[PDB]
Amino acid sequence: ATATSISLGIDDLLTIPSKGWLVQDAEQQSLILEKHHHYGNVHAVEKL
Amino acid sequence: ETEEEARKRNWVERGWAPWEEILSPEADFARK
Repeated sequence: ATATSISLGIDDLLTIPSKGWLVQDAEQQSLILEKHHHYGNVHAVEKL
Repeated sequence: ETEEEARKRNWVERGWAPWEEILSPEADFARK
């Protein structure tokens, strides 16, 4: 465990590549539903 | 009272009136 050695930097915290799309798509549905919630399409419980 | 005089109370006193609502097809589906 010494000769090989290990350490924690900043680029070793490797976020999975697809997070860029999943979070963006999750935001879109939260934007659309919160925009229709002001139109009366859905009620408070459905938004929650 | 029953819904023949209590409904009458809303109209004569509180100005109630069943104005029609123009619901969009997305909002129409929600109510039905």
